[PDB]
Amino acid sequence: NDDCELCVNVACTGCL
Repeated sequence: NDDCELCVNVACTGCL
């Protein structure tokens, strides 16, 4: 989705 729910955590910090 457009909420950075596809990262390596839950803060849009460290997304692949």
